[PDB]
Amino acid sequence: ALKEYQVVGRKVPTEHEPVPKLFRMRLFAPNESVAKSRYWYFLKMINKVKKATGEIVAINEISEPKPLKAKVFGIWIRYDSRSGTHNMYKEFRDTTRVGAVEAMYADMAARHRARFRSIRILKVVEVEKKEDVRRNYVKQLLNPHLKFPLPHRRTKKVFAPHRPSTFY
Amino acid sequence: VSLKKKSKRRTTRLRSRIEKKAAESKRKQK
Amino acid sequence: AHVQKKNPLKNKAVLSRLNPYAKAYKANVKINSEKTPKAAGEKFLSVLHEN
Amino acid sequence: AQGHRLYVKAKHLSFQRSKHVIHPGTSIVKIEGCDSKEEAQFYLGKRVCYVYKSSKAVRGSKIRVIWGTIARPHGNSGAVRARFVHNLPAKTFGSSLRVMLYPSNI
Amino acid sequence: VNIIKKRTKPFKRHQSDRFKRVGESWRKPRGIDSCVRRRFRGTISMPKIGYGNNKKTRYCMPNGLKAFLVRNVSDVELLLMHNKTYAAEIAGNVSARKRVEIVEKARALGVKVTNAGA
Amino acid sequence: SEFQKVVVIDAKGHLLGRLASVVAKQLLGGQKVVVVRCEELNISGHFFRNKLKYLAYLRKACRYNPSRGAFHFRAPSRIFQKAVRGMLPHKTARGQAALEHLQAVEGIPPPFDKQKRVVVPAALRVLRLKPGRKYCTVGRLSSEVGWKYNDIVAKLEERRKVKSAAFYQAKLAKQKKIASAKEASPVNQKLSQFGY
Amino acid sequence: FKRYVEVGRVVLVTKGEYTGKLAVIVDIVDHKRALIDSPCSEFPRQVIRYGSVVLTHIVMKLPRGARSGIVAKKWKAQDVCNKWASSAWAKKLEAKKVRSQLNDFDRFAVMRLKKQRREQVNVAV
Amino acid sequence: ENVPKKARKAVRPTKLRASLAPGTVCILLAGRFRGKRVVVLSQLEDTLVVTGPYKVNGVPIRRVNHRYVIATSAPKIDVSGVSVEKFTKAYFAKQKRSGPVKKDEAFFAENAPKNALPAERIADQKAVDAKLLPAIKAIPNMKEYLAASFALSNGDRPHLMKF
RNA sequence: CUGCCGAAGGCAGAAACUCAGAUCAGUUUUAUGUGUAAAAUGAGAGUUUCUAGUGGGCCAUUUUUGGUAAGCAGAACUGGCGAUGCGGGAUGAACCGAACGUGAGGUUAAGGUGCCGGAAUGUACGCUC
RNA sequence: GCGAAACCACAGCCUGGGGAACGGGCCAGGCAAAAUCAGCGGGG
RNA sequence: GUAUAAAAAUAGAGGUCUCUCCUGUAUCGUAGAAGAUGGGCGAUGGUUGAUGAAACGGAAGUGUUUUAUUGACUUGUCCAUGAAAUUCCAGAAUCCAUUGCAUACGACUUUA
Repeated sequence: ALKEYQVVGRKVPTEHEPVPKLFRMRLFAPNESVAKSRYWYFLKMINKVKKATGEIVAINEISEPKPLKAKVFGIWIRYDSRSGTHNMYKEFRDTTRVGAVEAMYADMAARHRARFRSIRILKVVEVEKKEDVRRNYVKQLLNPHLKFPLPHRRTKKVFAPHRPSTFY
Repeated sequence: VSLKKKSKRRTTRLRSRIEKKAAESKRKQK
Repeated sequence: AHVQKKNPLKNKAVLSRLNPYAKAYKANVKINSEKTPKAAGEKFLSVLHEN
Repeated sequence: AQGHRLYVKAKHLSFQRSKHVIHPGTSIVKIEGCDSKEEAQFYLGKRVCYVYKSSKAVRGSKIRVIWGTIARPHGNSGAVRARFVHNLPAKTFGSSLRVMLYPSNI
Repeated sequence: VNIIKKRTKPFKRHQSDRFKRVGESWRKPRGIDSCVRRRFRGTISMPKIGYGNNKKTRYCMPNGLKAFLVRNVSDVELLLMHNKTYAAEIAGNVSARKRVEIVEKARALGVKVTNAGA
Repeated sequence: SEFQKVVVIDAKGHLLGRLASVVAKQLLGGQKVVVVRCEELNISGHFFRNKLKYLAYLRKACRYNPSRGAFHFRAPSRIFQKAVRGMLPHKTARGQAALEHLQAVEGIPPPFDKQKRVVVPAALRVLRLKPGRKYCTVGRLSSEVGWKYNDIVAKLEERRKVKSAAFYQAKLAKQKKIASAKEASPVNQKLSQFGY
Repeated sequence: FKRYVEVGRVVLVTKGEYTGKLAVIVDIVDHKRALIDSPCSEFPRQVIRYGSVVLTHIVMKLPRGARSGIVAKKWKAQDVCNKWASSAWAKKLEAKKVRSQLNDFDRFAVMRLKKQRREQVNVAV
Repeated sequence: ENVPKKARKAVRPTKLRASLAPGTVCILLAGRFRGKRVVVLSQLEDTLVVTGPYKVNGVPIRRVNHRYVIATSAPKIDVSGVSVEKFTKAYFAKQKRSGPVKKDEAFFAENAPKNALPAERIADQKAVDAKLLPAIKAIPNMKEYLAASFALSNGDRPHLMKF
């Protein structure tokens, strides 16, 4: 699965730069090693800081402060496509930022044939205001009187003696 | 049943020839 | 000599031979007892729960 | 009429095999009622027997038995691996084996 | 200690089951592309040094005594100090008179005979 | 889920491929299988596409002696048998013996109409097909590919359902009598703490 | 018999380590997952998908997003416990559970008892 | 005449299953008395010195290997009121065959319980039964449970049922 | 008949003797600009001598120029093949793993778990008629 | 009634594939029931 | 234990306005020296065997019900006897003949 990490890093201090600036990024990766490499290439492509002359100063996994409250997360991401450039913004209702990112990765691999390396996440933000929600299906979930029967009921022990119920 | 006019399965010369000439196409566009 | 290789990790006697310290090792020691001091700088909490 | 059968039923499915290679030294057995590897844990080490009949009378009986023992589970669906004193014939595929309740561990 | 044979089927020359001009005795294939020499699947095995049996039991019969060929009473007497490890086997050309003379000599020696009842 | 000598499967509402695969695995396991009522097997895909599939199957024939050419079987039971045998190693003695353990029939003949008929959930269309999907019936594809015994089976099935309904009503009445006497008996409440 | 996914519908968990337990839906997270609670202490608050649970016919009034404390409070007030048991469905389930917990001596007790049940087979003529 | 090396394999007492305490009702999974239910008098070095009440199911004083025994959850039967120290391996020793030159219908007529079986062995068995029957008579259904026999049926899964 | 060593597109082996070495490396660092020079790791390193077989070609790789509807042609390196069986890709001279004494047990690679076929008609989220 | 010879690794069904040379042997399918007689010559 | 027969739908079914399903982990059966020998107490039942007669079942009727007469066993409940040294698992057709509606020879169609 995925875990959210904060990676703080800087280049090695020298005489030219006695106090190098400290760069922190919030990013998602299965483990710390992938997170550090994910961060290093991001730092290379944004600020041209080489991996050799830099160092990861702080690694910290982050847990969801309120995993028991359903939230709506809007995700700004950039995609590499045939043209090599695209921008998308999706909304997912889930109780955890990590799960929202996992759902985003599954949806994009399902729709646009996107892989982990092809997807770079710009921002995952929480949308508390109902009006700020843009997606109609999210608004459908947010309606106060939501109700619906179970979808995809679908139901070793081969050779059942009776016919299936698949109803109530 | 296949239900096709052209077989979906390919011959070994044909499948090998794609990697022969697909690579050359990348060489040409380079 | 040494007709068969015996793993000290499954054979207690062989571990006793090679390591004359396993008699008194005391792996599980009490460091925390109960008086735990919750210590995390408020600046660290802010930068952690930032963005 | 029903005061017996201290054993459970089983089928000899196939040899422990790859796609093109078979290893008759160990066989695959499907126990009736066992549908997972954790359930097969109970039947591990039990004595399985293959009972067949022949024409010639030896020791005044038509019945011959080949003994075996369940060794390890096979797959996720409850099938197990069995090793016999004599490897089962390939003509017994789908035949019925009798897995006894001893040596018991409970 | 017991007796263990690595293999019991003897190595037959390739195609000796197809031709009668080709004997059953093993001959090593010489063709560069022959399947037997290149050792493909489902092919008769080739005699390898790895097929040899344990030295402590090699040449020993199933009962553990190595067979020693004997033609006369002198050869019987040579197995006096080796009766626990060697067994006298009567030569096939020994006449009936020497056979009964030899077999009782071995029976008095306490030396096993592998073809006594003949 | 216990080894029976004969399993009678009422193929109504099942999917041809899924039921064939389950049956083909049981035959290799060594179980006699009777698949009754084969004119009710369901196949995914709309009827016109399935008929085009079958009519393409007729096209396969020898150019010398079509008598030796492919044998196109039109009965729904034979259609199921072809599906099953394609999932078996019938070129060997094991697969050939497995085929002998399968009896696929049209309707439910009298020797098997008085026996319990289990169903396979892994092949049932209701549990395995997304609602709103087009499908077809083998007993219908057969009639428009050459099968000529549809009316007789339907008539003999209406008779069978009438007789079975009468039998069930009689058995239900007897079961009601037994059920009424059940709570009247006392031990059914006296020491029923074991859950029975 | 509808079993709509409402806020406050009590449900029976059927897959996972909490199989056989009774819960109540507190919030509907999305199309395919929901948040449930229960007054019973052994079952913690968690988000569960609809494939691991079967909906019951009992609906209990419950404000959305309520904490476990008042969920127990409203559960005890409307008496959801033993209201689920009053249904014959729960009686069958607990009868199966007791029958599974049963043993060989008590199986012989059931032996004799149901033989005494078949004792009568008395039908009026 | 080579001298074999001294094997370092010493003999230590068996650690029997904790469920096989004396006084427990158990099923025989093998032997002539397969499926019978018996009361475990004591635990020998390897097997169980066990008997079913002979006045109930007719199972004499016999040893049974602990691997051929199904322990039940049936309530314990008191055995502390009878001595068990007279049951030893030498007591159960099957003397010695001393040659297979037998079995001409004379070793089998001179066998069975009429002969061979001493009147002393009958005395201990009756004494054990006399000290065991009052307990099983007091607690209900033990007499009938022990007289019955164990057998499997359709829908019975040994890996699921707990005895 | 068996065993051992074993190529080649000047080699492999044999014998005669150095030094217990800073003596070499299909290698990486350090310094100076793929060259050279002076730390890492591995290895016992070597020199003269003679004597079998071969000096071909196919496939792909990355560096260029000449090119055309269109492929194509000519170079250099790299490997695989050739002397190489085995697992998989339905089967295969060049695809993915893996270098082979006789066996027992365990675990995997590549590829797979509806049936043929050993292995989940597994779990979770979407797309498609 | 008499009585040969050429030829002969072994043989004998077709479809798609087996990089080629597709072949009869290999892969996946259709299929597949003794022993034979007279024709015609497609396939060597 | 060679035990278990409605049908149909699954965005609905069935039973007495009410109730049930939400799988057979269910139901029927299940002791006995492989099923022995007796004694009671309680019910007219169950297992039914043997025959003997009625009806039903034609899709491949592979059987179903109804009985009757009996001979049985009647664990329904409660008692007494024996088990063991199995002392630790194992009338037809054809040939010969005939026919010419047929025919290389077989075969066929007739007579005999």
